[PDB]
Amino acid sequence: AHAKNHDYHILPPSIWPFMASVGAFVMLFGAVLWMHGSGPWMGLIGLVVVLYTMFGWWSDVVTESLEGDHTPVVRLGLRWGFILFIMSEVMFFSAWFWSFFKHALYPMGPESPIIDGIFPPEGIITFDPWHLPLINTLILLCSGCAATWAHHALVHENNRRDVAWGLALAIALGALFTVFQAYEYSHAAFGFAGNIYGANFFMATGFHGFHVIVGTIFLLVCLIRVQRGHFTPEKHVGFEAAIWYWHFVDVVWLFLFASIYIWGQ
Amino acid sequence: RGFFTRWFMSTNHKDIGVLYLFTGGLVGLISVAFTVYMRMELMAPGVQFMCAEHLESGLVKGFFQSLWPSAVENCTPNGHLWNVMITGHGILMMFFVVIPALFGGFGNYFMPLHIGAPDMAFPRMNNLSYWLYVAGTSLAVASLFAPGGNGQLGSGIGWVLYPPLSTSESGYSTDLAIFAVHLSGASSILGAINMITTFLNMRAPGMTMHKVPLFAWSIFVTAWLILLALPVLAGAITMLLTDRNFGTTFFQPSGGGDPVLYQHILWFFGHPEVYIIVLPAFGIVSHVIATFAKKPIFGYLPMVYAMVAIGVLGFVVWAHHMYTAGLSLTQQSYFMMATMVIAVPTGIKIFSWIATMWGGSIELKTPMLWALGFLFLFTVGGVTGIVLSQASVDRYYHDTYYVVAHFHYVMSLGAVFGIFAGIYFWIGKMSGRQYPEWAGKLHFWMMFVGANLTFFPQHFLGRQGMPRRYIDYPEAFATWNFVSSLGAFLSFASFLFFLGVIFYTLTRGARVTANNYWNEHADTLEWTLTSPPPEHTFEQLPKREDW
Amino acid sequence: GHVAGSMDITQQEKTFAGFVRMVTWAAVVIVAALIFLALANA
Amino acid sequence: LEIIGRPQPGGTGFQPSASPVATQIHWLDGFILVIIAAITIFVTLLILYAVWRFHEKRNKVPARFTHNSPLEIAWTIVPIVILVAIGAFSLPVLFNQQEIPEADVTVKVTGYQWYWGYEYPDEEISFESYMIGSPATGGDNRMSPEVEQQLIEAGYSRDEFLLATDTAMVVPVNKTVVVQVTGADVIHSWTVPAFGVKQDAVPGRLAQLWFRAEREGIFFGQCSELCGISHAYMPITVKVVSEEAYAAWLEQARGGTYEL
Ligand code: HEA
Ligand code: HEA
Ligand SMILES: CCCCCCCCCCCCCCCCCC(=O)OC[C@H](COP(=O)(O)OCCN)OC(=O)CCCCCCCCCCCCCCCCC
Ligand SMILES: CCCCCCCCCCCCCCCCCC(=O)OC[C@H](COP(=O)(O)OCCN)OC(=O)CCCCCCCCCCCCCCCCC
Ligand SMILES: CCCCCCCCCCCCCCCCCC(=O)OC[C@H](COP(=O)(O)OCCN)OC(=O)CCCCCCCCCCCCCCCCC
Ligand SMILES: CCCCCCCCCCCCCCCCCC(=O)OC[C@H](COP(=O)(O)OCCN)OC(=O)CCCCCCCCCCCCCCCCC
Ligand SMILES: CCCCCCCCCCCCCCCCCC(=O)OC[C@H](COP(=O)(O)OCCN)OC(=O)CCCCCCCCCCCCCCCCC
Ligand SMILES: CCCCCCCCCCCCCCCCCC(=O)OC[C@H](COP(=O)(O)OCCN)OC(=O)CCCCCCCCCCCCCCCCC
Ligand SMILES: [Ca+2]
Ligand SMILES: [Cu+2]
Ligand SMILES: [Cu+2]
Ligand SMILES: [Cu+2]
Ligand SMILES: [Mg+2]
Repeated sequence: AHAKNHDYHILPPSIWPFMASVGAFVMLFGAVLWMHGSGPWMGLIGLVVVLYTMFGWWSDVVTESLEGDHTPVVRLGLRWGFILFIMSEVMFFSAWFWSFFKHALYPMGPESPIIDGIFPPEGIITFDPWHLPLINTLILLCSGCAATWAHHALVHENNRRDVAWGLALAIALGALFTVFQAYEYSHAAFGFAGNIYGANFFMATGFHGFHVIVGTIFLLVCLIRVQRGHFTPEKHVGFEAAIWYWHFVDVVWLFLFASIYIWGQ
Repeated sequence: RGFFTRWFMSTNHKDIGVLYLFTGGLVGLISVAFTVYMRMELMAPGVQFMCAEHLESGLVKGFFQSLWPSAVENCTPNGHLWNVMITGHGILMMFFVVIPALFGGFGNYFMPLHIGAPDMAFPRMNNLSYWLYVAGTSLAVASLFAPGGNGQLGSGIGWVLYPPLSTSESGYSTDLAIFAVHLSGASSILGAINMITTFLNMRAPGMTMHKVPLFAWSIFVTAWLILLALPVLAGAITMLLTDRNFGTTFFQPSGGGDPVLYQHILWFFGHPEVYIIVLPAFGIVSHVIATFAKKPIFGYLPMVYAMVAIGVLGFVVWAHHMYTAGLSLTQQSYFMMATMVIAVPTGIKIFSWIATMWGGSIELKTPMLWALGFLFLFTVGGVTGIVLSQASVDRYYHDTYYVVAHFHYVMSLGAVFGIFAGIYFWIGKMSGRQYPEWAGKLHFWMMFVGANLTFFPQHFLGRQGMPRRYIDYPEAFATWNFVSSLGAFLSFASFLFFLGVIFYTLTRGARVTANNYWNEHADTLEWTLTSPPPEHTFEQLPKREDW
Repeated sequence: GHVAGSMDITQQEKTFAGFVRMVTWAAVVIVAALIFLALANA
Repeated sequence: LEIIGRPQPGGTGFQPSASPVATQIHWLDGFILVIIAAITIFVTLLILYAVWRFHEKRNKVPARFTHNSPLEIAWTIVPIVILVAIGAFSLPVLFNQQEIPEADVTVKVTGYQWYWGYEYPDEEISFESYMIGSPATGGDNRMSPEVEQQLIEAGYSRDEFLLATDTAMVVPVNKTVVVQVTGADVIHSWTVPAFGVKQDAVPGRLAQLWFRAEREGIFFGQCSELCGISHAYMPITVKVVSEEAYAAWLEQARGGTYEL
């Protein structure tokens, strides 16, 4: 801006947003198609386009930060936005937990609601909380510590080998969660269709497994940035959001773990 | 400024707001015309228009015949056409007409100006909100033309999509409608986050949160409620989607599901939605009342805190839309009692408005007529709600037309009044061309008259037992349906006037050259700029005394 | 007239500080309410 | 035939009071209506008054006040005491209608797409009720010579088309009937204006309602919850008769004939 007195970030035009909205129209219309006997090709196109848009858009986000556009308030604007994003995330889960706690409390049975049935559902076999469950909660707690440790080092010691070390370690353990989580599905004692327990069980940990993967990918991109030297102790916003996010993922799992595996057995 | 560059890759919050206005305007007419359809068909008993025999004809063929009466004898009652109409209205209106104009048009464009901010915190992401609003619309409309219930097209379910009718309805119509609401909820959450970082981070020096315009405060509270409510609706509608395409059983009794739990998680967002619509309307009213009564808005803090009072109560009263679905008496009292409390907050607002007017000299320009209409009709609408808040009286009133009149008074004679109040009030500022004081007055009078005829009769019908979502009705309900129907054609006429008034204006409208074309009492930062505003408003930040 | 970074951000930092406190206040007030309800009526 | 509880051309009021809950609903609304007739009027009168008393040619110069503590207080307590008042007279009516008595009769209502299912568990009686124009009776849900005639033979008239059913639920005056409503497929809702009672029929749930008729006659209700295409076409008909005929009804209904 020719003669400005302010640090906020004003931006050149940008096509990205339109593109990703067509992608998503096509994605979801094709996704409807594919759930109704027709072919996948239209849905994967959508996602291919959306993913293209997402990578540009975020590439340019760093780009712009390297152009020094990320002034003191600009970096605070970003941090705040992102924090509303995790508050939105938290409310999304509130819907998933709300179902699990209601059916777990007032289970449907023939005189419902005068009289409630039984939970867990007749003939459902809940998993053992201390054999695999605890394994995956120790795997996340662990990674959490490992990822925070890369955060601290960078900001507090400015140590950059350490920083990438904690990242790698955290990244690989986030993928392990997924592998172990997949194992659980393999060995499930109930089904997904036909029974509340399966719907709630699976959609609930199902949405949490989504996020882990988004988590683990996010950190991967920090490792990459960190390898090309993209972070300083004063400027390090992707880093702050990843660590905050990772931690949300873990806080959601922990409550799942105590809600669904520990309390509801 | 290639035309493609400007509107298709927008980064400026004042062009993105213009986009949401026309866009919302568009879909409002489309939606609006489906209402004429219904009113033609409800004008008179028996089914004359929505006949089953028109299905044989291609769509291009049967369509045109449907705008012309058939004899009862040769008319074959196709209830599904009705059910699809009633739900295109509902879904278009509550997701694609009013929140987009009032929140993303007049809020995106102006909230920023009012705080003395360059632009919006996240420009790219805002443009992305605009375009995902299109996707949803598109998907929702596409839905009318795709395979749907009973071998016809279109999902005739309810704008709230309750199962197990929503799950069992055949086709994929209701899948497109399900994902339309998803995109519209992303739309709203992206917009919501943007307006929340911007207002608390991008205010001008010395502008404390108690020194911010009320219009901006209303977009602030609105934006909070969206953030906390749409994600809960992404979940209840993801449970419809799974139960239809992955044979889950959330609201399917054969697998231990509960249709009622759907109603709780939908209304926990279905209540916050109605305050999300009228919040912005309360903010534009302030402005218009301060401005045209030539006097400071009375009780500014209590107006700001009333706002936050409503939105917070708005998340704890949602089973009032379920009094007859099967709830405990305890549940019925908690929710009746709790809903009653929002009356304090709103009244304070209503009195302060009458008070501002009190003691000042009033200029009955077009923009003030709407504000005064709204003062009256929103109260009419409001009262009703208290009657409906009473669990006991709701038995009879539930699912009858006495609710339909509620919601249209405080929606069609309420927040819609705020959509036009803001239109007339800020058309020059955003266009460089003012409108005709005479045509504006005519419009106002037309639609107040029409729209009172449209829904006042329905209070009767509701007391006389007419059920909701019928395509036909008894002989005893003809009288008042005629009246209503007459009323809606009178109101549809008006909306046509208004689009010509607007068209004219942006064509041959008075060139505006002043920076404030109203009066000295219009004291917010938008009136300190040209007339049509610079493309980069506030490179130089608003000096503290400037306003 | 470039001077990236030299703007005054005192007001925003104090604002964020309140924001972070107010949200925590909220969150925990709901949870203990949710809990209350649970105990009284569940 | 005494057709009481039914719509009345050009009617703006309620349906006749055939029971104690309806009596009270009518009284609860009345009272509530005046208190908000008062407020509505009252709110217009200031708007009007102020618009004219303070129009710019009547008072050229504006005032600058923005707060009047006393007044604010008044306007926030007044409505809060108004609301308590309504509470006093409203919770009580709620409790009477949702606190269910000892039955003297018991029916079970089950909404099925495009008809109702009635059962009297104590007397071993089960039948169904369909509108007279249902495709279940020859028509397409619209008036036709056949339709007209079929209703005349029922005991109804051309104008009660969409409300009369082929099978009526019979009932004894002065007796408490508890209706347990459940839905069989999608949701439905079973009411009777004249009784002041109404309740949704939801798949997987047993909801109860009670009612007592002080007088005899034909009372009509109508599906109340978007259930499909023939949402408009699933009337409800209730017949309240004396107790001596009710018993007779029991016996006559055991041979498979389900009409009175
Ligand atoms: C806020 C949105 C909204 C609006 C504006 C309207 C406007 C109108 N609606 Fe309604 N309507 C609903 C939301 C709305 N409606 C909903 C949610 C339902 C229930 C759905 C369901 O049952 O599932 C419903 C139901 C409904 C019904 C009965 C349904 C039934 O049988 O169950 C009827 C009955 O005739 C009706 C009539 C009308 C009429 C005549 C108008 C108007 O045409 C009359 C006056 C208003 C205008 C004349 C024009 C207003 C135009 C705008 C405000 C445009 C905004 C854009 C710009 C300014 C650029 N509507
Ligand atoms: C802008 C939209 C809007 C707004 C603001 C409101 C506001 C209110 N609504 Fe609602 N409502 C709808 C839109 C809205 N509503 C819609 C669309 C539906 C139907 C949904 C569907 O089922 O499809 C609905 C449905 C609905 C129902 C359920 C209907 C049913 O049973 O099917 C109820 C019942 O509790 C209710 C209550 C209220 C109340 C108490 C208010 C209050 O907010 C009003 C408060 C205002 C006042 C109280 C007047 C101002 C106060 C004073 C002037 C003080 C003086 C007066 C007194 C103290 C009494 N509304
Ligand atoms: C199976 C194998 C298939 C593999 C295909 C993989 C395709 C690749 C897709 C991966 C996406 C890459 C993500 C990168 C985003 C991070 C951008 C970033 O860090 O820059 C943003 C800015 C950083 O600035 P700063 O850190 O201060 O720079 C310091 C330099 N001095 O910090 C910011 O501005 C903060 C911005 C935060 C980013 C938002 C993230 C939240 C999104 C979560 C939504 C989930 C969507 C997932 C997709 C599902 C499909 C719908
Ligand atoms: C019951 C609640 C449970 C809900 C789950 C939410 C869990 C939150 C996730 C935790 C992640 C925090 C990770 C901290 C490690 C490294 C990052 C960090 O320490 O940032 C500290 C930051 C201080 O920020 P500051 O120093 O002010 O920066 C510029 C100041 N001018 O302080 C911050 O701003 C940290 C921001 C991250 C917040 C994530 C999202 C918050 C969502 C609201 C959660 C509220 C939880 C309620 C807490 C109750 C406490 C008893
Ligand atoms: C992110 C990591 C951590 C995890 C994040 C998510 C935490 C969420 C934990 C709680 C979320 C909501 C859980 C609510 C449980 C309610 C259980 C329930 O359904 O109660 C029953 C009642 C319906 O029962 P009914 O069938 O009508 O009665 C039959 C009885 N014979 O149902 C009702 O009447 C409704 C009951 C109350 C409604 C509460 C809904 C509020 C949801 C928002 C919660 C916000 C959590 C705040 C997060 C703080 C983080 C900073
Ligand atoms: C009802 C609930 C439904 C849930 C859906 C809600 C949203 C889903 C959409 C996915 C993408 C949203 C991620 C939001 C990130 C928010 C964090 C934040 O504050 O990011 C700030 C950054 C600002 O971007 P910018 O305007 O370019 O600022 C430049 C400053 N350097 O912002 C960014 O980094 C922008 C990156 C966006 C990438 C484009 C992707 C579009 C995809 C839309 C599909 C949505 C479908 C969601 C379905 C939910 C599934 C259950
Ligand atoms: C019991 C059930 C309840 C139901 C749920 C409740 C939902 C509520 C949604 C309503 C949102 C509106 C909140 C408005 C807050 C207004 C407070 C305010 O502005 O106080 C002024 C204070 C003073 O700052 P001052 O310096 O004087 O002025 C600015 C000069 N810079 O300013 C400050 O210190 C700045 C504070 C910023 C405002 C904070 C906004 C966050 C509040 C939202 C809570 C979110 C709850 C999250 C729960 C889900 C968590 C997962
Ligand atoms: C890593 C280590 C982690 C370990 C974690 C350990 C801690 C575990 C945390 C557990 C928290 C779970 C809370 C679950 C809540 C259960 C309460 C509940 O469901 O009660 C419902 C209540 C009674 O339901 P009802 O059907 O009457 O049952 C009666 C049977 N005689 O329903 C009623 O009485 C009806 C009254 C309804 C009143 C609604 C009140 C509103 C509720 C809160 C507001 C929600 C709004 C949120 C806003 C957020 C936005 C800011
Ligand atoms: Ca007709
Ligand atoms: Cu509500
Ligand atoms: Cu039905
Ligand atoms: Cu129905
Ligand atoms: Mg209903």
